Amino acid sequence: ATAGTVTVNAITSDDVINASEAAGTVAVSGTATGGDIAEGDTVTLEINGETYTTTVDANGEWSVDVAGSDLAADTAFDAVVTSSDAAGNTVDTTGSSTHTVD
Ligand SMILES: [Ca+2]
Ligand SMILES: [Ca+2]
Ligand SMILES: [Ca+2]
Ligand SMILES: [Ca+2]
Ligand SMILES: [Ca+2]
Ligand SMILES: [Ca+2]
Ligand SMILES: [Ca+2]
Repeated sequence: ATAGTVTVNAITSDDVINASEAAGTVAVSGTATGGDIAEGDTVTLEINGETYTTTVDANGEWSVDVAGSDLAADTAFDAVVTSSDAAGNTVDTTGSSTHTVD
């Protein structure tokens, strides 16, 4: 199974968590394409110790709702996509993210 490419978009529009954003939910999004990445593959983010999970959509994108407070506590994390090939061999693809907190 071949790793693709995973990217994480800016954490909110300016890549900064402010006090309002920390108080609520924030959608963390990104892409997952290439290699053996497919729709339905799991996307795992560990943020401030909490594991957040979604799946890759039909267009190579993903989004997961995260506690803003977790993002205010943890300024760097990976998104890890687990994929399989046609024989069931598995592979993880990792993309990294950083942000700041106001
Ligand atoms: Ca912001
Ligand atoms: Ca944990
Ligand atoms: Ca971290
Ligand atoms: Ca597959
Ligand atoms: Ca960033
Ligand atoms: Ca500040
Ligand atoms: Ca400020």
